[PDB]
Amino acid sequence: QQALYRTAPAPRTLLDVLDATAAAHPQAIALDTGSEALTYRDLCIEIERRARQLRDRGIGPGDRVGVRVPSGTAELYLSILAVLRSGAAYVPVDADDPDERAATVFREAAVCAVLGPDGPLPGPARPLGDPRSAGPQDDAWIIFTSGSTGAPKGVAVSHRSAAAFVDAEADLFCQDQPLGPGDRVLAGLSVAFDASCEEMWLAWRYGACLVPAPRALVRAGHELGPWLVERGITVVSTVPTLAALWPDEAMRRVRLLIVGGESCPAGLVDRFAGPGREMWNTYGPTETTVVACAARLLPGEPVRIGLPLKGWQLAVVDRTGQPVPFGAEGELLISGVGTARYLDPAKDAERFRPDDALGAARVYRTGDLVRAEPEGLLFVGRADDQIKLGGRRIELGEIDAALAALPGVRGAAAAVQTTPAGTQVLVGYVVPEFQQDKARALLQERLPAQLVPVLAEVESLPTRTSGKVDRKALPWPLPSA
Ligand SMILES: NCCCC[C@H](N)C(=O)OP(=O)(O)OC[C@H]1O[C@@H](n2cnc3c(N)ncnc32)[C@H](O)[C@@H]1O
Repeated sequence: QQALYRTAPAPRTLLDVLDATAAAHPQAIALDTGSEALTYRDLCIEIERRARQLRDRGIGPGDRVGVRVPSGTAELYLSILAVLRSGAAYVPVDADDPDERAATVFREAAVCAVLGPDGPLPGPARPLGDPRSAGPQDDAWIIFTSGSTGAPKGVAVSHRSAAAFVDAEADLFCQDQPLGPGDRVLAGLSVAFDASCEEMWLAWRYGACLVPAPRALVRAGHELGPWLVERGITVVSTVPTLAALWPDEAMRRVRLLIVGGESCPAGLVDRFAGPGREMWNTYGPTETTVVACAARLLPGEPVRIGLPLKGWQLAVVDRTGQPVPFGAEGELLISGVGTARYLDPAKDAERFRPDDALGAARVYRTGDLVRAEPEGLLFVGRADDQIKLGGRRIELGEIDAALAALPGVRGAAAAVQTTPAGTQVLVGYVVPEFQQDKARALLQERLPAQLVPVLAEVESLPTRTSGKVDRKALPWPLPSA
């Protein structure tokens, strides 16, 4: 019973966080889109004018309000804050997602309204008219996580959890030179993906300024670089597949780089970590509020996912459910202040259960394999529903890493594909900065024959709405184009 990581946090709401910042930094720039540039004082005024409209419709605690507003716009973030201010919880769907996914989420969340680009629209449910403002027990957001084999499911996160996450991160990044007025935070992640909550509060927890960018820009590295320099961005939170394809010097003047959501390739550390830039790995399921553990990424060190945030508790366990010893691998379990819940009672019953190991009623079973060391966890891969090639269980991450390690490759992803006749091919998709016949030879020296993937060059790797790699979207079968 050695792989247990424990921690000791003051409960409050996200409105408490914003209002404390606004009180301390009333004249600092909170939100900056070029067109509009709002001090914290004017941000609150604009928030209140929008929240008043929602209250007039009866929206308050207990209500769920959809948000479907284009990225990179002031109104997107003003609308989210307006919902929170009114005491309701917001339910974000990316504007560029399909209308079909949007209808599913809003129906499944039972929203009483959705904020569209030209004003409020109807929601399947009706507001409940509670006049109170939110307390820590009230939901702040409901974010859908795609899952692992089924359809995406709604995760409801309380203000207490969301605030605990934001306050936890205030003890983590840049302790030597804290975030504050003068820092300028990119907001480029989809609001449907809860890492965008990290973006938002990396500004609003400290009196720094949020600088939204449209999602398309974040996927276009040659255009993003000049834009970040122009905007004076100092803080970037992103996803490895996105950043992999960015121009190397697209992070100059960025002093805090955070990656999360999928495995951070060793090469990204080599590209960005060093004196004058804190680079951090962050790991966490939507089910335990954005981030559960983090590690500084430094050159010459293995990539770790790290140690728990203040309020999170981690256990690594065998099949038996008992904690493994240091050096061993096991499934990661998470409890503490960040554990959320599923909307669907049945889904909640199978993922949140008591576990004697951590001694808590609600423990989230992540389904992730990790290796436990006293200085931090190392991510391994799936603990269940593992990819099969033929009949053999394989870990894609090891193939991803071997492809990324090739000379002349900026980014790579593997996939087990099914041929039209119904057999299987392991394919390695590679974005060259590269000689194919010579890359294959290197793969043959480092991988068992059955794990040497068929190589395919591609100009970029497709991403999901969150920014993680979209393996289903990689080209297949392989054109000679
Ligand atoms: N900076 C904020 C980051 C927040 C990430 C977000 N909460 C999230 O990813 O949540 P989900 O979209 O629900 O899926 C979580 C699952 O993705 C994998 N994962 C997340 N971070 C990872 C990391 N740093 N390294 C390797 N794998 C990671 C895990 O399989 C994890 O179960």
